[PDB]
Amino acid sequence: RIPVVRLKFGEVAEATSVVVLPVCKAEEGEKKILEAPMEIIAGGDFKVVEAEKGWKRWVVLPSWNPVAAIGKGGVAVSFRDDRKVLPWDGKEEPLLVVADRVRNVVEADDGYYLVVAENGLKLEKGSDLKAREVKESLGMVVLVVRPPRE
Amino acid sequence: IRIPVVRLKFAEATSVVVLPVCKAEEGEKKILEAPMEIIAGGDFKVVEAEKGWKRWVVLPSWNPVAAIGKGGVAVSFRDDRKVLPWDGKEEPLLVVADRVRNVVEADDGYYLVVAENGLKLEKGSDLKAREVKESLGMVVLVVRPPRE
Repeated sequence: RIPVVRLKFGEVAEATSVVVLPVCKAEEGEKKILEAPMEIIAGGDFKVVEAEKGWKRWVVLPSWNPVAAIGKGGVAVSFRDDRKVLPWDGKEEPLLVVADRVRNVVEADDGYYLVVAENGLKLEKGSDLKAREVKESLGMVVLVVRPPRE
Repeated sequence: IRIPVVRLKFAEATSVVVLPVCKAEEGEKKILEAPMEIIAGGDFKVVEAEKGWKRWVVLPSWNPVAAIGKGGVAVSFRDDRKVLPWDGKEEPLLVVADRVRNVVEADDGYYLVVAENGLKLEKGSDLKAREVKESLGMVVLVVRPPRE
């Protein structure tokens, strides 16, 4: 299905290179997802990150292959629980979903997309969305991030 | 005569510190409006601020950087001559300031101060002689760029 990575306890501190992404909560809905800064350019000798819009919450992640590949339009969405979100098995834990809202249009049959559910926010397979005559989503899920544990 | 100066590289301690950023040329106006309560929480070290902010930097958890907590801010400089009281090397700088410790009280410490034209770092004792009671914040650490 989709690539999923568990962040190691203290992996961010030991990393050589890092990406920074705006954060959204599950409860706060679709509105804050769209309002989040789209153009996140990092430059200079200090790798200073400047966004177009002001933002409140942020996440620091190591430069994973598919994550750094996004550039413009990257975002991370928080979840309290992994059950009502993941299509397959969960483990009853908080979750971060990295999305590329630049390619929000459904085209990949095997890829997964962030969509507004009749209740909150869920993850859908492209083929299932195509069945419902749904073309535009909130963005394609690039990576699912799982928390450090013992 | 010298404040803690560190060259940036990518381990130092155990974690990481995120600081809101101000460009020096963009003025003191931005430095003061920058968010004060920059708290990282949850399983993922997700940073949440009081005010929304456009510029941010990631630094390793250096001893004097991690000690700040609230009021921490990083200040960009294109050059180091106009700012440092002693020797420069003609290069950009990040000046990490503790805006909580803004009151001039340490004689040997350096404080971030408004000049007529730009920003300066001034020695506490020199400020005290001028009867300058407040500054923009105490200079905690100076970050230099990575050496190629």
